This record gives sequence, structure tokens and C-alpha cells, in this order.
Amino acid sequence: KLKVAINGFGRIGRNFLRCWHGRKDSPLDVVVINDTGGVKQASHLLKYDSILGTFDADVKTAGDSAISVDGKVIKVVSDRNPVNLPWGDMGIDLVIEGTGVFVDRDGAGKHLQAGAKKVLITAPGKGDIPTYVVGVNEEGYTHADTIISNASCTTNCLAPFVKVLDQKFGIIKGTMTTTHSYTGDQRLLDASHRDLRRARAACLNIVPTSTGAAKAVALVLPNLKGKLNGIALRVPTPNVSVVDLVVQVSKKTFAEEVNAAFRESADNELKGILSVCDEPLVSIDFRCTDVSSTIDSSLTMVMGDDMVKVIAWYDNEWGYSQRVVDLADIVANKWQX
Amino acid sequence: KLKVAINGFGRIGRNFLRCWHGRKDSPLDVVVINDTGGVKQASHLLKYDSILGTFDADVKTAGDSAISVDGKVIKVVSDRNPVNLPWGDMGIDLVIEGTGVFVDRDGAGKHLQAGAKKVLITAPGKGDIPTYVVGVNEEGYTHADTIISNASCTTNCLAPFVKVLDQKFGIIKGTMTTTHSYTGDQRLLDASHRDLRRARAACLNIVPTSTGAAKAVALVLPNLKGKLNGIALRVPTPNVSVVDLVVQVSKKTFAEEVNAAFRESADNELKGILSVCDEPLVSIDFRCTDVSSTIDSSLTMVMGDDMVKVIAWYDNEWGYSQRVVDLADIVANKWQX
Amino acid sequence: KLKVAINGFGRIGRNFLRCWHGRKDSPLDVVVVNDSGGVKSATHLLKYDSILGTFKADVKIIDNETFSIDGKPIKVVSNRDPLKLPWAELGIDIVIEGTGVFVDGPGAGKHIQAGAKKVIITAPAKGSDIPTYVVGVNEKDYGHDVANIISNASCTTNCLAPFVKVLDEELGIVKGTMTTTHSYTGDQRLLDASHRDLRRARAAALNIVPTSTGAAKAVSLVLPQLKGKLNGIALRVPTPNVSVVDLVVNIEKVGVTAEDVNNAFRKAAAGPLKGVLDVCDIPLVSVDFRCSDFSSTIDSSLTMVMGGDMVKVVAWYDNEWGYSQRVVDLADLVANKWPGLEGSVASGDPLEDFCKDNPADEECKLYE
Amino acid sequence: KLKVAINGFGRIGRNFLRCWHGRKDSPLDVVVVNDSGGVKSATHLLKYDSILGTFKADVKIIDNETFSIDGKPIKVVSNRDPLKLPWAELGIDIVIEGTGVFVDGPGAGKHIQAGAKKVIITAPAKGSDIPTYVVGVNEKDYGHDVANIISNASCTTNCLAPFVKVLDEELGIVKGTMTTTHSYTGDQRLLDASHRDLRRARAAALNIVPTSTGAAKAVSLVLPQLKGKLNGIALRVPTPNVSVVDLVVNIEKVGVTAEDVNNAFRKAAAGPLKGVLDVCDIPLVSVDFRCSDFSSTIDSSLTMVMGGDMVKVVAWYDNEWGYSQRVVDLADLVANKWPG
Amino acid sequence: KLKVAINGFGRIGRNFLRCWHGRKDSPLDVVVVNDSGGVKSATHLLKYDSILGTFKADVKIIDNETFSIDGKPIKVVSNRDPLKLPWAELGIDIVIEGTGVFVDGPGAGKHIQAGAKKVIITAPAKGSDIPTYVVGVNEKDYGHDVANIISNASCTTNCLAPFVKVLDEELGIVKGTMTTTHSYTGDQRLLDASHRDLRRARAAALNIVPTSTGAAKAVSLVLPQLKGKLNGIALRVPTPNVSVVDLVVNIEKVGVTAEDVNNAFRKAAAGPLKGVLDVCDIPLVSVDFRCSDFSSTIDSSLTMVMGGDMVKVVAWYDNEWGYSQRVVDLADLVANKWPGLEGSVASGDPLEDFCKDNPADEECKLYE
Ligand SMILES: NC(=O)c1ccc[n+]([C@@H]2O[C@H](COP(=O)([O-])OP(=O)(O)OC[C@H]3O[C@@H](n4cnc5c(N)ncnc54)[C@H](O)[C@@H]3O)[C@@H](O)[C@H]2O)c1
Ligand SMILES: NC(=O)c1ccc[n+]([C@@H]2O[C@H](COP(=O)([O-])OP(=O)(O)OC[C@H]3O[C@@H](n4cnc5c(N)ncnc54)[C@H](O)[C@@H]3O)[C@@H](O)[C@H]2O)c1
Ligand SMILES: NC(=O)c1ccc[n+]([C@@H]2O[C@H](COP(=O)([O-])OP(=O)(O)OC[C@H]3O[C@@H](n4cnc5c(N)ncnc54)[C@H](O)[C@@H]3O)[C@@H](O)[C@H]2O)c1
Ligand SMILES: NC(=O)c1ccc[n+]([C@@H]2O[C@H](COP(=O)([O-])OP(=O)(O)OC[C@H]3O[C@@H](n4cnc5c(N)ncnc54)[C@H](O)[C@@H]3O)[C@@H](O)[C@H]2O)c1
Ligand SMILES: NC(=O)c1ccc[n+]([C@@H]2O[C@H](COP(=O)([O-])OP(=O)(O)OC[C@H]3O[C@@H](n4cnc5c(N)ncnc54)[C@H](O)[C@@H]3O)[C@@H](O)[C@H]2O)c1
Repeated sequence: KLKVAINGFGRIGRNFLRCWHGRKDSPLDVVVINDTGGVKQASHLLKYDSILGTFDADVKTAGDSAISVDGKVIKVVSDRNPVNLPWGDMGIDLVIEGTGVFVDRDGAGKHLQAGAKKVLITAPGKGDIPTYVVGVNEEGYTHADTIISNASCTTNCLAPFVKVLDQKFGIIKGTMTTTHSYTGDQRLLDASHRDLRRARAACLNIVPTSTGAAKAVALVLPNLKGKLNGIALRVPTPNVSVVDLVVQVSKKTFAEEVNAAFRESADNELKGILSVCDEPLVSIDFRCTDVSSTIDSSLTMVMGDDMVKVIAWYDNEWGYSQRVVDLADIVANKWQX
Repeated sequence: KLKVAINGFGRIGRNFLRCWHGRKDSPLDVVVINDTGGVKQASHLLKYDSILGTFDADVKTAGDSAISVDGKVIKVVSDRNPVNLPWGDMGIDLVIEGTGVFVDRDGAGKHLQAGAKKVLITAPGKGDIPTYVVGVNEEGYTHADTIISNASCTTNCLAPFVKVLDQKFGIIKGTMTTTHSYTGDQRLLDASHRDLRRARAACLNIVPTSTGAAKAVALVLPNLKGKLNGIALRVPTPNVSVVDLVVQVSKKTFAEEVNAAFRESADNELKGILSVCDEPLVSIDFRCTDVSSTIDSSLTMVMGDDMVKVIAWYDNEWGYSQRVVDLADIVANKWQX
Repeated sequence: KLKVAINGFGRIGRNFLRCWHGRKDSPLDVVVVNDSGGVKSATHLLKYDSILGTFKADVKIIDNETFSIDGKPIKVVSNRDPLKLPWAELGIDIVIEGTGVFVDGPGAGKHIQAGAKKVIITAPAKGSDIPTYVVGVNEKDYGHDVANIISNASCTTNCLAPFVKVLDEELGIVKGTMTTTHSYTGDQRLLDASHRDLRRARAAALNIVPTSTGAAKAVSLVLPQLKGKLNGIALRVPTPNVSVVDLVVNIEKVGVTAEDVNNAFRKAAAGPLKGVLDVCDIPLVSVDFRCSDFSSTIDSSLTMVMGGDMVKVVAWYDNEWGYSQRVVDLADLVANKWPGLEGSVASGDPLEDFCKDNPADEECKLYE
Repeated sequence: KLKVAINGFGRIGRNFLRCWHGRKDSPLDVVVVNDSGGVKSATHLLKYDSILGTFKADVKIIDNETFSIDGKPIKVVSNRDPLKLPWAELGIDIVIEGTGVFVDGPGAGKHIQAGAKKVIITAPAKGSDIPTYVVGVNEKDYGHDVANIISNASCTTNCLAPFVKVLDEELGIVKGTMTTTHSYTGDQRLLDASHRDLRRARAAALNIVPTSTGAAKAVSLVLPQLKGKLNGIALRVPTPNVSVVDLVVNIEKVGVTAEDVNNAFRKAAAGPLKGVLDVCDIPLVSVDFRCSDFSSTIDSSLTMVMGGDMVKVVAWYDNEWGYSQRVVDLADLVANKWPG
Repeated sequence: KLKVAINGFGRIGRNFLRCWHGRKDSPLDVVVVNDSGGVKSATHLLKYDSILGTFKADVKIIDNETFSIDGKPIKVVSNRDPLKLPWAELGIDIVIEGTGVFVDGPGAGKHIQAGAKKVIITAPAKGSDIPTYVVGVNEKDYGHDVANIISNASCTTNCLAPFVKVLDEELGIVKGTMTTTHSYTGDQRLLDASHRDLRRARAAALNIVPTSTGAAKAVSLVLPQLKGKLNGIALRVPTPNVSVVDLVVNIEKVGVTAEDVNNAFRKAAAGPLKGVLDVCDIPLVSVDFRCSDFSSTIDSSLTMVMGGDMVKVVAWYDNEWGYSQRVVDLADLVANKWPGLEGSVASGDPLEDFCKDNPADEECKLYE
């Protein structure tokens, strides 16, 4: 029922649609997308992705724009102006901006100006947008807000289980950081960019950065503001990333106490959202996890009873858009506006 | 003059010889190596390496064992028993064990038993071996010790500038960790291994581990014992790695104070050993740095005036063996035994 | 039922593992692993692969040397030499050589006299005493007691033999040159191996290593006529498990528009060479061809023709999943004709089977 | 002397700059760049490259739009359209189209209009008056002032063209199929949803991308005797700067074994086209063919001739830095031919 | 030193024995016998031929499971299966399958894993896994340990391979139906008898039992040009020990007369095919070709060609002294082609040396 197009049906857009189709409980009226790229090519590259090989269903471009995936017709147009994208072309309930360029309140308002009603920015709240990580404040997100934003896969990862860390224990300080996947957000080669670090080939090139993680951890989590703040690491992986953070918990914990708090919260406030794991492994078996973050509780070691070197895999791409489908449901379900 | 063979002329062995030949001040009588692999192939694969393209110098295989890369005859034999390797075959001053299998005091003593006099283990002190990182206690290493070990590229990196951090400032606690390069120390594919994490393909597979970093930081540095201790990250890079550590300095520092201490120590106790750098970049321009660690002082950020998220590139492979050539000189030079 | 103490819990070991137990209806019922890697690793590479990731099915670790893929009770024997391995200690009829050590004829025989009956090596072996079979051409050379130490054609040739069949049977190479991309397998190391050939003593997945491979010249076992109709080389490539063969060949029919080529390639692809021979046309990258049951996926769009005679034929082969499929197919056909095909005969003939034991009996003496 | 502005600080642009600096004869006076990134961009892509790594020399950062390099004061015009850099205001004798997107007639025609007098283009130009003059064969077919805007087709061509001439002169090509292990090209993107990009709209890298590049028959124009005699696929490898073209024919000769074929190569690869063709015979892979200033690095250790007419030549090339060496060969030769 | 736990002491067993012992430059110093012959009689039979009569050397009776030809201590084991044989229990290296039962390639391997290294079936092997050798053509196909399980060819084929090397190369077959007349062996029936065969079940040593032989296409193992150019019949003549072949086949090259045929045959006989290929011309009889070291003493006068194409070459030969002399040289050729392996000793192939042992060496891994 939730009239929803994805502005910029790119790999984040493809990934969100893959999540939604794999997802059930779908009042998401995914009957429209947006992709100024090849919309037929949008159908094809949604039909094929390394995270799932091909698509995790049969796509079927009902038309140049309409894509009847498993018969579920889904429009996708080649549009750029947010006041023009397929938002009021079919009265969009909730906007999804997968392009990254209209992450701002301005772009989202323009999405609405096309004739939409609500917006969900893929990035966290671009300054003047209420960021809503799945795990902390998307519960507190009554859908009355029109322009919202599921916090970044970085924050989608961190905010729920780091709220476990800073609430179940409380934390004096922590240099929060995410070993995020290098993405299309960088330069494929050592090409020009506004971030001379993201300017390199970025494939096997490290990116210590500051995505919506540093701001969103403060915004969604008043507990984790400033003292629990830091940078990001858009590291050279193309797959499920990890969080990297050594907090100094206020109430002194130990390794297994951290793991137990994360587990019980993965039973109350992180289940499906998160997943505690305790195996020496790598994303090649954490790939395509629906969770915001696969908590690697095994090596969240705690020296001094406060230094919690937290390890937690997190589906920076797939489970990110899985939680984005969760927030899109929290829009569709509990449709407050 | 320093009769020296490299047990296991592998990529660490090739790298050490590349360093030494690129290095000057060479009382290292590098006139012998050891490689049970193809010794002609040893000459070839020393003649060609991504870190330097081909070899820095150049030659065929001076027959086979002997090898003079437009520099000096160097033996290399196909031997496995340390009591048999070319150690007393030509009276080796200092043993270098590049294999990794005879890192122990037992293997080093057996190297001597072949007829050598001193040993330098490529790994840190394998338990009962005095580890000597270049930067902390290799200065304190009077060469009288026979079986020594230059601490791992991890520790070769960390110990000098982390002693700067814990002495120029003093540190209550720090979860020391190194984003070390994945190496041949792992499984090329998802194959058997005693570390089911180092069992995956390991190419783009993360390895949170504990190399000689965790033990050697305590051993070489009494200041940095336990409270300044943690794990390692044999991360999926094949090039110059980075250190990852958020200390809680005793005397509260700030970011630029950390950078200044690291710079002045790179003027007194880290020059050549280390290198302060302040550019958003990646190993593709930190590759083949002679230093133990290229200090990325720009992002060693300090929140709470104690949380120093230190960033420091470090030539895990090339500059590692560069500092190993330094310790081999400290053996050759100041030859105390 | 057909049991394998899989020689080595290798990547082909777990290939045919995640495709034999995956073959919910495999006559091959593995009950034991022949590997010195422990059940922990047996899972963490089987239950946790790289291609298929975590096994999409339980591997219940029964113990350190025993486990049960979804309850399928499969041991692990931390033992290497085949003679002392439980093909007799557990009556294990079948062996698949997932090691690369006992690839020789009598070396895989050590499986037999350790209690196996036959062996299939998932690689070319050290002679004609290992007459490789391929799903599509000469797999039906087989019965029980027929060529106990045999093999499956290499990645490239597991792809090739069925579709080089569909080619040279109707299209027909005058003389060809095969070039294929090949995953960075045990031929090399992640670092610069001190390996026998400096070409692939090079690191495995660092540079494209032109691995001149004559597996395409093993056609004598499966398609000997393609000798002088072929010249194969692999390309050691940095990609875990997906690949593609290509073959530009002057054809006897000379001008052979890749269209008619692909037409017959569908015809026998939709003919005898289903599941091993695909003929694809969508412009796609390896992930699309990744995990393709078809060993050959003739990329028709990338099939062009150079000199009329020179049709270029290009089949993507997810080489180790192409294995995981073809090992199942071949081993199951054999399984049907394995001692699973053991029966009796008539008096004049069943007693001749007793002669098969009693060679010099009555009048059983004939032939030199 | 040859005034140098690069239309966008290209990978070919930075590679060419590092070549020129490593070149000696080069009259290429680096004076401008059309780098729409800024001096920090042109620096940390030149000063920080990967193929030649950190730059061997100092890119002296004078003002963003006019820096220097070892005392080579180089302007920047952080601007796009070939007209947008005023190649007259900067007097740029030879444009270096770093972008390779204005490969058309009017594309680098705008280079000339803003005041260039000749142009060189880093791709099989889509313009006729833009001869993809290749090193090895038709850089000589470039009489000076003849179609001022000469392109230089991709290093796939800069490899093939010379030694495909060598093949047709020493072994003779009837119909030579090619499949260059060229890099994952820039007409891709790192990930899927690249652009229109019919097939390469997939990820540039995460799989082999066998796509027939125009370079396949961009060797045809440069080799007027190679008409149709190369139908090639650029298997855009997931490897940034290296490649090996390979040729298989039903050869004009009987197909003497690849031994004397590569011997004639060796004589050509050391004579006619040394620094251009390399008869690689040591078993080596992309690392040494990385930074290969050779137009061609014939891995003669692997070249084969099976059925006689079946031939095979395995000619590596660094396809950006070695390609930049090709472009410097073009620029140097043109500069020698220049009216001044 | 190339001892053989002679896998069956019998007619060809003692033939080879009388030949290799009679031979001086024979490394095939058998020092153990695999046969239910019983020294007492093992000697006797070895001591007593009919072709050679009483053996032309002493065979002294050491002890029940041991004897000594003139004082050549050679053990005797009345074993049958190759695994349970002193190939390791006496460190034996070459196997000669005089049994005529272990033609099976892994069944021959049973010798090697009983501690032997190479087997030779003194008759057609179990199939095309086994490139057979008879002296004059392709013993070199064997390199040290290369095709350890092999066979020496049979009367027709033991004859064939050398003179078909001379024939199909200078003469050149097109097609045809070989005709050989061969003695009754221990693989026949003197009287009529039943159990498996009918032809050789019938009285083979009484009538000319018309016996075919597909070993004419056993040339598939050695000379591929003859494939599809032959199919033979082994006329089971009731003579004790002599056979003769004739290659009644159409010839491509100008279908010349047997004269030139025999001329080039004399040439290559005196050329690479002496001791094995003989081409005589005197009007002669079987005894003149008995005790013939050569597996082919062609009678040039009795060779004729009438159809031009259909050549006739009467390659006569003591069918087992030809054999026994051949297995001597054959196994001798291998006996020399044994260890050898000049020490490169560069420590460079020491990697390769231990890599032939440990393929996945510390750094030499190949083939997953
Ligand atoms: N990458 C992560 O792990 C993660 C982390 C933080 C934020 N995000 C979110 O993911 C996105 C990352 O950017 P991305 O480029 O990878 O997204 P993406 O993968 O979905 O690709 C975006 C595509 O949309 C197309 N496009 C651009 N403008 C358009 C327009 N206005 N109309 C229709 N189509 C248009 C572009 O061609 C581009 O290929 C951002 O939106 C950000 O909010 C993701
Ligand atoms: N990898 C790093 O960044 C770093 C960090 C910590 C320690 N190290 C040191 O580097 C080495 C890493 O191991 P590696 O395998 O990469 O070393 P390496 O790259 O030098 O290769 C070792 C080679 O030696 C050969 N070899 C094995 N045993 C031999 C024998 N006894 N005689 C002669 N040759 C033999 C093997 O074939 C192997 O290829 C260890 O020795 C360790 O001490 C390096
Ligand atoms: N993985 C594939 O599907 C594939 C790909 C390429 C090649 N191959 C061929 O298949 C064979 C095995 O392939 P793989 O995938 O298993 O490679 P792999 O590297 O994964 O297998 C090596 C395995 O063999 C085992 N092993 C080694 N020596 C042994 C011995 N003495 N006894 C018992 N086990 C032993 C080891 O435990 C290890 O698990 C190789 O010979 C290779 O040529 C298979
Ligand atoms: N780079 C090479 O060695 C070479 C080899 C093959 C193909 N190409 C061609 O070069 C083009 C670029 O791809 P690449 O990866 O090779 O990089 P490249 O080095 O050839 O050029 C990339 C540069 O072009 C610049 N650019 C693009 N459009 C521009 C314009 N509007 N104005 C100013 N600068 C512009 C960008 O700033 C970028 O820095 C492709 O179309 C490709 O066909 C070049
Ligand atoms: N003798 C020949 O030249 C001739 C030629 C070709 C093949 N053969 C094969 O040899 C067999 C006997 O023929 P032959 O009479 O000429 O004698 P022979 O010399 O070929 O061998 C006969 C000997 O083999 C022994 N033998 C049989 N089975 C055995 C076993 N399983 N283990 C150990 N020894 C065994 C017998 O004791 C007998 O003494 C036939 O079955 C035939 O297939 C014989």
C-alpha cells in the first residue's frame, strides 16, 4: 500500500528492492522506482547482484518503466529533478533517495514537491533531517514525520548495539568507527574527488572517513553524543563490513558481559536487527545477512574492564537495505502520516 | 662481513634481501641464503616483486646457490633441518629465519647447531627469545645475545612510536592492534588451517588475530605491558598496513600533541625507523617505505584528551625487512658477539 | 548410499559436499571424510564455504573426527596415505580425489585396496590408467569393474569435453586455439610461490598468469579426434570460483556464422548436453554465470567469427561449481553402474563369473 | 617546447606526465591541465599515482589553477569542454585529451578552436579528422600538419598495431582474431548500474568483462592492411594498468612454428620496434608488464603455432603508463615534425 | 637388479627366465618367483622346455620356496593375488604378469602396492589404459616409472608393433583384416571343454580352431595410424610354440609388392628393428622360425602382393622365444630406463624433487 519509489535505483536502490522482495510483511507499494540510468538496465542489474548472484526472485519489466518482478509491477523512470521524479506521478507515500545526492532536507522536500508525502533518506539525517536508525529511534519514530532518514549502514550497524553498550553498561568515552565497505561513493581509479583519500582507486584503498556514523550516533542516541563519537573507515571491502570501536564503559564490563548484553538485546531490541556471532570468520559467510550488524561478540574484548574493543559484522549493503525495508514498513505499518 | 643466510628465502626472505641490497652500510655478508624452494626460482622471485616490480638490483642465479644481483655472490640452498641449513656450511655470524617455522628458540639454536653463531628471528621472540623491535630495545640490544628476534612488522611498527605515546605522554590503557596485511601465513583459499579464520581465502578476508604484536609490545616495552596490550588484525591488504589503537594516555594529550611527540621522536628515536605523514591516502603511496611505520599523525585523533585513535601506516613487508636489515647491521655493526 | 571417504576435505571436496548432500537424492551418500583438517574445519569450510558462503544446511559436528551434514553422518579421518584409510575400515565403496597427491593410477588404487572399488579424480591424472570420463561424451564408458581409477576432466576440460563434443561432432574444428580464464587454484600461492614453474610460481591472484594448460590436449581419453583441432591455455585469474573457456577454431564448414554454431549448441544443449552445456547470449559478467550447473555456458553474444572458419566459441564455466555439478552427475551415473549395479547371471554365465575368480577352470581359457 | 595541457587530469594524463618527466627528448613543456579537480587533485593523483606510485618528482603546488612541477609551472583549468580550456590563451600546441571523451571530430576540434594547433587523444577517436595515430605503425603515417587533431587509440591498439604489422610482414595475417586482456575500462563503473553502458553496466572489476572494444578494429585503420583482419574482444580484466593482446590466425604463411615467428619478432621487437615490441621470454606476469614502456611485450615464452595456420602471439603492454609512453612517443614525434 | 617376483612361472614364465638368465646384460635378475610351480618342479619346468628342451643351464634346487639357476638364488612363492606378494617383502621392482589373469591395471598395481614399482602383462592387458611395449617401438613411452603398469604385446602384437612401425610408416595401411596363425597356449583347450568360451573351449590343440583377435586394434595403444586399418584373427594352430602373422591389408602408398615391402623391412630390421624384426626369404618352415629371438622372422619369398593394395607379409616367429627375448630387452630397456634421473643437484629442482613428492610443498603447490 505504501506508494514508494526509490530515487536512483543503483546498487543501494537495487539492494533495497532485493531486500523488500525477499522481505515479507510488505505494505510497501513498491510499484515504482527511479533510475535515470537504464531502467531496462535497472531491471537487469537488479536481476543480477553478487550479494545474491542473480535477483532473489524473477524480475519482469512490465514496461520500459513498469517492472513486474514476480508479477509485482514496479515503475522506474529516468528522472533527475526531485520535483519531477515519480513521486506525485503516482502519489508516493514514502520517498526513498538511493542516489545520495538528494540526501538533504532540500532534496527530500523536492521529492515531496513532485507530489509525494513522506521521505526516507538512505543516508542518515543530512543535517536538518531526523535520522532514524533501525534499532534506537525508528521505534521512537512515529511515522508522522515526513522527511526521515534511516541512519547509514554504519549507524544502522552501530546505534542499536552501541546503545546496548552505553545503556546496559554506560560509556564514558568511545572513538566510534566503522570499517565500512568502500562503495560507489568513491573514485574507481585514482580519479578526482572532493576527498583526495576517496580519490584513489578505492578498491583496495583504505578510506578513514566520517560518514553519517559520527553525526547519527549523536543524533539518534543522546546517550552516545560526543563522548561516544569518532570517525568512519570506508575500508576496501565490497561486502559486509565491521564496526571498529574501543569504548571505555562507565560501568566496567568484561568481554562476556558485553557479549551477554548484546545477546539479550538481540533478544529484545536487536533481534533480526542484529545478530550475535562468535566465530573467527569473514564476510564471505556474513554476506547477505538481514541484520543491521552481525555482532562478532567473540572478540569484543574488554581490558581494564572498560576498553571494549567491539567487533561486529554488519551488512553495510544488504542488511542495511533490509533495515531500510524495516523502516519503510514502520512507515507503511504504523502509518501515522 | 656478517655471515648471514636467510632460512626460507620466501617473500619475507626476498624482501629482506631487497632491503639489504637497497640498503647501504652493509657489513652484512649476504653471501648465503636458504630456500628449500627453487633456489633458481628464489633468484627469479627475488628478481621480481610487486613492491619493487622487478628486483631493485639485477642478476640471473650466479649458477644457482651463489647469486650476485649486480652486487655480491649469495649462496642459497634447498635445506630444511636447521642443524643442516647453510649456517656452519660457511660459519654464519647471524641467522635469519624467514620461514616462520623455526621462529622458536629451538629452531634458532638448531640454526646455530648447523654451525652458526647468532640468530635473528624474523618473528618476535617466540616465547623464550629476546624480542628486539627496531625503535625500542634493539638499541638496548647489545649484540652479545645470540638468538634475538626483530619484533614483527606489527611490533616493528608499533613499539617505537607507541613508546613515544606511552613515554612522552604515558598511557593508562590501550587496546593495541595492527591492521596487518594478510600474508602467506594464511590459507589462499578456504582451506584447512589451525586458525579457522586464517582458513578462509584470506585475500579479501579479515583476520583479527594476535601475532607477535601483543606479546612483543609487553616484552620490548615494560611501559607497554598488559595495560597497553591487545590483539592484531591481519587485514585483507597485501601492502603497507596500518596500526589501529585508541590508547587512554595517562598524561592527557591532544591530537596535535600526539603528532608533535611522534614528529620529534621521528627526529630522535624514530627517524628512518618511522615517518610522520599527514595525508588522506593509502598504501599505494605508502608502499615500499623503509620506515617501520609511516605515522599517519593526521588522524591520530584525541577525544577526552586520552582517547588517541592512532593512525600510522607501516611497511609490514618492505620497511619491516628494512628495519630487519637495521637490526642485522646492529649485529654486524656493534658486533658484540 | 554410495559412500566416499572424500580424499582431502579440499575445495572440490566441499564442492561435491555442498552439491552431494545438496543433491538431496544423491546415490552418493558420503558417510566419512578422508582429511587431516578436523571436523571443525570440515564445517567451517563446508558449513562455511566462500562461493555459497555459510552452508545453507546443517553440518552437525558429531565430534572432532565425526559430523553429520543435516544429520548425514560423515566422519573425518585425520589420515593421508590411502592404504590406511577407511574405505575398508568403513566399507566405503567410492573415493573422489580431492587432494592432488594420490592422483596416480595405483595411488588412487590405494583407495581401492583400502576398501574402495573405483576412484574419480577431479583433475587430469598421471596417465591413461586414469581414463577420465565427462558428463556428455564418454561418461557412459562406465560400468562397475570398468576403469576403477578414472577422473573428471579439469575445470576447463570439464567445461570443454561436452561442448567441444557439440562443436567437433557437427561444427568440427579443423584446428583450434583455446584460451580460458582459470581461478587461482593450488597451482599457485597467494604470494610468490617458489613453485616449479616461474610462470605460476608467481602469486596466484595477483597478476593474470597465462597458464599454458594442455588439459585441452587430453582429448585422447574423451575426444581424441580434436587433437590438431585445439591448442588450450588457461588464464590463472584473481577470482575465487567462476570462469570461462574460449576457443577460436577454423571450422571444416569454413564460414560458420556463430549463429549456426550456437544453434547446434542449443540443439545438443537442449539435447544430450543439458545441465553441462548452456548457450547464453545475454551480455553478462561472471557472477551471472557463477554457480551455473552447465559446465559450458556458450556466451553466444561473445561468440563471433574471425575468418568464417574461425568461429569463436565462449562458454563460461563456474569451474569449481561446474565441478560440484559434474562430479555429482558423473559419480551418480557411475553409482548406478557402480557395485550398485552388482547382480548375478545364468548357470553357463554366473559360473563364468566364478571364472572371473577361477580363471583356469573347465574351458575358461581364451585369448593369449 | 610543445605546450602541454591535459584535458582533465587523466589516469592517462598523469601517466603521460610521469612519462614525459621520465622522458628526456620530450619537447612536451607541461604548462597547463584541464583538471576539474584542482591542484590538490592533480597533485595527489600525479604526486600520488599507483602505477608509478608516489610521483618521482615534485609537483610544485603553485596556485590551484597554475602550479609547477620541478620548476615546470603548469596551469590548471579546472574546467571541461575542450573550448573551456583556452588552448590559445595557454597556447597549447598539443592538447593532451586526458578525458578521452571528446574523441570525436568536433570534440578535440574544440581543443583546437580554443587555440590548440594539434591534439592527441587517449582513445580510438570517434572523429575522422582525428586519426588514432598509433605508435609503431601510423605515427609515421602522420605527415606533420596532416589532420592536426590526431588521436591515439587505446594501448590495446598501441600494442597490436606495431606487432600486427610485424606479423603481417614476417608471418602474414589472413584473419587474426584477438582477445586483449585489457584493463576494466573507464566505460564501466566499479559497481553495477554503471550507466547505459550496455554490458559493462555491471561492475567494472568484480568479474572479467569480455567486451569487444573499438580498439580491436582501431588497429584496422592504423594498419590499412589489417582490414577485418582483427575481430577482437577486450576482456576488460579486473586489473588496473596491464594487459596482453593475443593473436590467433589461419596465418598467411604455412604457420612456421612460433619459434621463428618470435625470432622475426625479436628482430623486430629489438630492431624496428624496440621500446615498442618486447619479446618477453622470461616467465613473468603483469607486474613486469606493469610500467612496461613497451608498446608491446610479446610473451614469446607462450606464443604458439599449433596447426601451422593456427598461430598465437602473446603481446603484453602496460595499458595506461605504457600507453602514456605511447602517447609520449606520438607527442615527441609530432613535436619533431611540428612547424618549429 | 630388476628382479621380478615373476607373476606366474609358466610357459612364457620359464621362456623369459631361460632367456633373461641366458641373457648376460639383463638387469632383470629375478630373485623370487610368484607361481604355484614349486622349486622341485619350478626348476624342472624351467629346467625342461620342449622349444629349448632341457634348459641350457643348471637350475639348482635351493629350498622349496627357493632355487638357483646354475647358482642364481631365486625365491619361489606359490601366491596368486599381487597384493599378497613379496614385491615389498623382497623389495621387487619389475613385475611380469605370467599369470595371464592380472591384466587389470589396478590389479597389476596390486604388485606395486605390494612393494613393486612396475608391471608387465605378458599378453594383451585389460584394455587401452595400458600402452603396451614390444622391443622396437615405444618402450621409451615408459620413462622411469612412466606407465608402471604396462604389457608386453601378444604373439600377433608382439610381432606387430615393430614391423607395423616399419610397415604402416613405409608401406602404409589403409584398412584390412589381419590373419595370424598361432600356437595353442595355456589359455586354450587341448580337448573340447566348456566354462566361458566356445572357440578356444573347443579342442584348440587338436584342430585349427578359428580364433579371432581384436589385439590388431591394440595398436591403438602404440601406433594410432593403424587404428581402423586392421582387425585380426589368431588361428589357433595345434603346433607347440610358433606363430606367424600376415597383414592382409590394402596399402595407400602405391600398393607395392611384398618385395620392396621386405626390402624396407630388411632395412628397418637392420635399422631400428633388429633382434625383433627379421625378414628372411629362404623357403622355410616353422622350426626355421622357432627359437627366433625376433617376434617377426618374415619369409620374403612367401610374402607376396597380388591386389597391389592387399599386402601380405608372413612375419613368422617363435611365438614365445620371440616373446621371451622381447620381455628380456623390453624389461631391460626399462631396467636401464629405471632410476637414471641425472642429479640436477642445483637445489633448484630439489624443490621440484620434493615437489614430485610434496606437490603442495612449503612452496611448490600445483593442482589444488
Ligand atoms: N554505501 C553504503 O554502505 C551506505 C552507507 C551510507 C549511506 N548509504 C546510502 O546509499 C547511497 C549510496 O550512494 P550510491 O551511489 O551507492 O547509491 P546507489 O547504489 O543506489 O546508486 C545510485 C544510482 O542512482 C542513479 N541516479 C543518480 N541521480 C539520480 C536521479 N536523480 N534520479 C534517478 N537516478 C539517479 C545514479 O546513476 C547511481 O548509479 C546513498 O543514497 C546513501 O544515502 C549507503
Ligand atoms: N608477514 C609479515 O608482515 C610479518 C609479520 C610477522 C612476522 N613475519 C616473519 O615473516 C615470516 C612470514 O612467513 P612467510 O612464510 O611469509 O615467510 P617468507 O615469505 O619468507 O616465505 C618462507 C618460505 O621459505 C620456504 N621454507 C620453508 N621452510 C624452509 C626451510 N627450512 N629451509 C629453506 N626454506 C624454507 C617456504 O617454501 C616458504 O615459501 C615469518 O618468518 C615471520 O617470522 C613477517
Ligand atoms: N576445488 C575444486 O573444485 C577444483 C579446482 C581446481 C583443481 N581441482 C583439482 O582437484 C584436486 C583437489 O582439489 P581441491 O579443491 O580439493 O583443492 P584443495 O586445495 O582445496 O584441496 C587440498 C586438500 O587435500 C587434502 N590432502 C592433501 N594431501 C592429502 C593426502 N595425502 N591424503 C588425504 N588428503 C590430502 C588437504 O587436507 C586439503 O584439504 C586437485 O588435484 C586439483 O587439481 C579441484
Ligand atoms: N587512460 C588510458 O590509459 C586510456 C586507455 C584506454 C581508454 N582510455 C579512454 O579514456 C577515457 C577515460 O577513462 P580512463 O579510465 O582511461 O581514464 P583517463 O586517464 O583516460 O581519463 C580520465 C580523466 O578524464 C577526465 N575527464 C573526463 N571527461 C572530461 C571532460 N569533460 N573535461 C575534462 N576532463 C575530463 C577526468 O577528470 C579523469 O581524470 C575512457 O573513455 C577510455 O575510453 C584511456
Ligand atoms: N605363455 C605365453 O607366452 C602366453 C602368451 C600370452 C599370454 N599368456 C597367458 O599366460 C597364461 C598361461 O599360459 P602359458 O601356459 O603360456 O603359461 P605362462 O608362462 O604364460 O604362465 C603360466 C603360469 O602362470 C601361473 N599363474 C596363473 N595364475 C596365477 C596367479 N594368479 N598368480 C601367480 N601365478 C599364476 C601358473 O602357475 C603357470 O605356471 C594364460 O592365461 C595366458 O593368458 C600366455
